[PDB]
Amino acid sequence: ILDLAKYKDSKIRVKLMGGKLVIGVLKGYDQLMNLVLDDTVEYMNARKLGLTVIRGTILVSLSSA
Amino acid sequence: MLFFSFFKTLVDQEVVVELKNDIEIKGTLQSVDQFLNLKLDNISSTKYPHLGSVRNIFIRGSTVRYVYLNKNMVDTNLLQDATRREVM
Amino acid sequence: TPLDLLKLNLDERVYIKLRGARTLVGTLQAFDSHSNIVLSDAVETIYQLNNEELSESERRSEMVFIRGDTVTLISTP
Amino acid sequence: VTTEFLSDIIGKTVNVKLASGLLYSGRLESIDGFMNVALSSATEHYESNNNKLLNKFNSDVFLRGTQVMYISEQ
Amino acid sequence: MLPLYLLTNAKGQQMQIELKNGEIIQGILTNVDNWMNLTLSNVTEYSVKLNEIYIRGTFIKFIKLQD
Amino acid sequence: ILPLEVIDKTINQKVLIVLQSNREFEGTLVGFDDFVNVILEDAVEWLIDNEKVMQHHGRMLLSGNNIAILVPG
Amino acid sequence: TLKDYLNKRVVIILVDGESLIASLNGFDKNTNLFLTNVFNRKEFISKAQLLRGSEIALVGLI
RNA sequence: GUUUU
Repeated sequence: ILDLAKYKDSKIRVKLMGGKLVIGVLKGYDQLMNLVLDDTVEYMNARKLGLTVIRGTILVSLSSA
Repeated sequence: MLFFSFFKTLVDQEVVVELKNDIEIKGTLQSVDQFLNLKLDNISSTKYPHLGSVRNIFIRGSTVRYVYLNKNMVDTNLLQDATRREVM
Repeated sequence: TPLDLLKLNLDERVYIKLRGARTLVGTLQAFDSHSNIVLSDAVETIYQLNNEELSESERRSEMVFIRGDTVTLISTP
Repeated sequence: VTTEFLSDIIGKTVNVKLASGLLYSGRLESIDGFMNVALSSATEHYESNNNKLLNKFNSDVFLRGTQVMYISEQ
Repeated sequence: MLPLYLLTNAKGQQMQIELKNGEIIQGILTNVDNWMNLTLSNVTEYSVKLNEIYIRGTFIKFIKLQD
Repeated sequence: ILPLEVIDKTINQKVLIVLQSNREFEGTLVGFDDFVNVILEDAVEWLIDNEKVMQHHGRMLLSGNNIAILVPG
Repeated sequence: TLKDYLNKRVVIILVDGESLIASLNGFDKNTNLFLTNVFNRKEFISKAQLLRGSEIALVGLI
C-alpha cells in the first residue's frame, strides 16, 4: 500500500519491534517489506552500522527523514 | 482440531479457567470454537476480576493458561488413542 | 518426528517446563501439534521472586488442560 | 540449505538455545519444519555450558519450536 | 459492520492511533489493508510532524476515531 | 536492489546478525532460506549494553524468527 | 462467536489488566473490538473506537 | 507476508 520507490536514496526513521530505531538511506527493498539501508544508524544510544538489511517482519513504523 | 472435539465433549460442564493475567474464573462451558475461545454461563469467583454484574463471558483463547477439569468429565483411553492417531 | 517421539510416552509420567518459572509434573493424557496438553494427577510448582527472596508454590489438580503457547520443554521426571 | 543442514547433523551433539537464555546440550534425535527438537541425554545450563549445570535429563527432551533461538554444533 | 471494512471505507477521514509503545499518532488516513497496515498523511506523533507514515497493524493497541 | 540479493552476496563473508533483543552474532554466513533462517560458521555470540557469551565451533542454524538486522562485515 | 453480543453493553478486560465499559457495534474473526462510547472502569475515553483483538483478554456481557 | 499456539 506504501510505494517505497518514492524513497529511493532518501531518509527514513524506521521503528522496529523491541525498541530499536534506525535511520538509513533506503537503498532498496522488497515485498515482505525488507529494507536495505545505508549509513545505517541504530538508535538503541547511538550505534553505527554500515549498509544493513532490515527484516521486514519486525518493522513497526516507517516515516521519512 | 483434536482439542476442538475434546472441548466440545465438555459442554454444560462447570470448569475453572485460569488466564495468563492470573485472573481466575469458574463457570459453565456453554461454547467452544477452534481458537479454543471459551464461553461460560454463570460467572463466579474462586485472582478474580472485579465484576459482580456479568453473567456470560467470552474468553479470548490465546490468553488461557490452564483449564481445570475433573477426572470424570473425560474418557482417558479415548483421548489417548485419538492423540495416538493425530497427524503432525 | 519429535511429536511422534512425544507419542511414545502417552500414559507415562511427564515433566513439562513452562514460561514464568512454572513446572508441571503429571500423566500425559493428550496433546496436539501446538503442544496443547491434557494431564491428570498433576502438580504445578511456581517459582516466584518477591521482596528480594525466592519462594516456591504448589497447586494440585486432577485433570488439567494446557495451552501450548506457554510450553517450553517436555521430558520425563 | 537450512532444510538439509537439519538433516545433516542428526545424531550429532548440539547446543540448543531458547528465547529465555537457557541452553541444552545433547544428541539430536530429530527435528521438524516447525523448529521442534528432540534431544537425548540433554543437560541444562544458563547462557553457557561452562556455567552451573542446572539439570540432567536421563531420557528424551522435547524442545518447543517457537522458543528456539539457535541449534549449534560442536 | 466489520471494523476492517469500516476502515477501508474510512479512507480520507482523520484518525488517531495508539501504538503499543505509549506513542500516539494523529493523522488523516490515505490507505488501509487486510492486516490493518496504514498509510497516513498529515501526521503528528508523540511519546514530530510528517508527510506520510506507514504502520504495522500488529503494533496497534487501539484506534480512536471521530464523533 | 533486492534485500535477499544483498544477503546472497554476503554468503562466504563475515556477517553481523542483530536480534530484536540485546544479542548479536558475528560469523561467516554460509546460507539462508526464504524464512531468512540463517546458517552461521564459528559464530561469536554477544550480549549488548558488552559481554562475550560463547565461541561457537561448527555451523549454527540461527532462527530467522528473532532476526532484526543483518550487517555485511 | 460474539454474535449474541451485538449492541449490548460490554466489559472488556485487557491482557495488561484494565477494564472498559462499552458498546460493541461490530467485530471480526480476530476479535477486533469495534466499539463506541468507551470509558474506563472512571472517565470516558471516546465515542466510536477500535480495539485490537490482541489486547482483549476477555469479553463479558453486561 | 502481520492478533488465537
